[PDB]
Amino acid sequence: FGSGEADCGLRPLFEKKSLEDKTERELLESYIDGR
Amino acid sequence: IVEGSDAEIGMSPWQVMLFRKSPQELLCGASLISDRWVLTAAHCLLYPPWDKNFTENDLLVRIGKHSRTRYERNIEKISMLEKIYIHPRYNWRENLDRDIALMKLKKPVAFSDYIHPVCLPDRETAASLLQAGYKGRVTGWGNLKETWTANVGKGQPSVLQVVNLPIVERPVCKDSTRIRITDNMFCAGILGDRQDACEGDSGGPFVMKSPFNNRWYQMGIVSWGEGCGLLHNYGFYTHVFRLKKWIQKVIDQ
Ligand SMILES: *[C@@H]1O[C@H](CO)[C@@H](O)[C@H](O)[C@H]1NC(C)=O
Repeated sequence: FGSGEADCGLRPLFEKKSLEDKTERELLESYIDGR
Repeated sequence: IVEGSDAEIGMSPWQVMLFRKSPQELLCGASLISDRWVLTAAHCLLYPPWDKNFTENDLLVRIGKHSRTRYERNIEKISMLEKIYIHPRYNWRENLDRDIALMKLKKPVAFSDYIHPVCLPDRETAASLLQAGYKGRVTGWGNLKETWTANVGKGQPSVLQVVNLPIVERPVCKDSTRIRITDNMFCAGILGDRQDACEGDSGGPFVMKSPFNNRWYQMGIVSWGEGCGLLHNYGFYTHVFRLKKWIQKVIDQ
């Protein structure tokens, strides 16, 4: 596979800095309101 | 992408641009799944009805990019391909069933603030997240305005585009198209809304952020649409978890 697996999916400029992007809230809202 | 918006810097650091050497053109999107492996749609590499059948020598992937056209010195990395792997039961003749392909980089890429791999779903993540009404996110450099007669769209973006779209119920997907849909596909979009991924977005990722561990998971690959950005239908996506055993097979071997 090579490196990447353990640290996958965590963005250096967002998750790793406890910063959220401008529209990820919409994704989380859809989990609670979408069904 | 129709009716999306500009990606933020580093918003999608797994986004890969599949690029044609000669002539120089954007071909497709793709995704970075490790320092070595890139995931895309089979139809971006092989589609006989369009005289498409690319060797490894024809293409180069560009990683870490934001601008569609500008060389992003010391940010973007340009990698050449060792080997292409197309799903052996890929069905281009009928419906694009199993529209998945892997590319092995000749040389592992270095991760940075702008380059980082996306996660692949396991079974639990797929059972939790891939449900009708839940939204994932698509990104790409595909065209911006709706087209009826082709999935290309019109108008090229200057910067990577992003749009969030909800997963649609399987019976609804099926009623929305005369093309036979399979368990290896799912569809996404809002009826009455133009938000859509176009042809130039093909091969790029449909990703979801897990509410449990904050990691982003690639649930789909932009596979096909009838038109782009139309009000009456949805776009179709390769179901990545359902083809995960093939992915793991290729990687292990
Ligand atoms: C693609 O590459 C060449 C044709 O020029 C040949 O090795 C192979 O059979 C081709 N495959 C398809 C699907 O045309």
